[PDB]
Amino acid sequence: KVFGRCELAAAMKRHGLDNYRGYSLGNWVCAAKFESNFNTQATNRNTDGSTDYGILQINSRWWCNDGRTPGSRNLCNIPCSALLSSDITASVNCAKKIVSDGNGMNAWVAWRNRCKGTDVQAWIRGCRL
Ligand SMILES: [Cl-]
Ligand SMILES: [Cl-]
Ligand SMILES: [Cl-]
Ligand SMILES: [Cl-]
Ligand SMILES: [Cl-]
Ligand SMILES: [Cl-]
Ligand SMILES: [Cl-]
Ligand SMILES: [Cl-]
Ligand code: NA
Repeated sequence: KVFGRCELAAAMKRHGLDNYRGYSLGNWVCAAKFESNFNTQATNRNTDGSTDYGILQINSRWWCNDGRTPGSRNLCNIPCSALLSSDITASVNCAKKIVSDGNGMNAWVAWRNRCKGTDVQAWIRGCRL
């Protein structure tokens, strides 16, 4: 599923991500925009052989099991496939563990490089929320 901007904002809110660990909804929308262009089915191989999965590009190195990332962890206790679903529940539950891990949203390198410090409220502007 390719989400629309306000549509994703509303799903993120429904799943309790808005201001989770202090990060406003526009931060989450911005991270999703630049991680996956809002496409739940996005996947991207890393040079180290891990893979990033879903709307928030969650990495098999730590967070999910794909069976092909030697020595990796599965801290969200889920198959990486569960992160590609049209329903964002698994992605949201895992992102909550990620953003609690110590470095906040800096875990998402595109959030750090493209969202952090910017006018993130633009991302939810005009949305019936
Ligand atoms: Cl957009
Ligand atoms: Cl915001
Ligand atoms: Cl593995
Ligand atoms: Cl493979
Ligand atoms: Cl584990
Ligand atoms: Cl699994
Ligand atoms: Cl959803
Ligand atoms: Cl923080
Ligand atoms: Na893993």
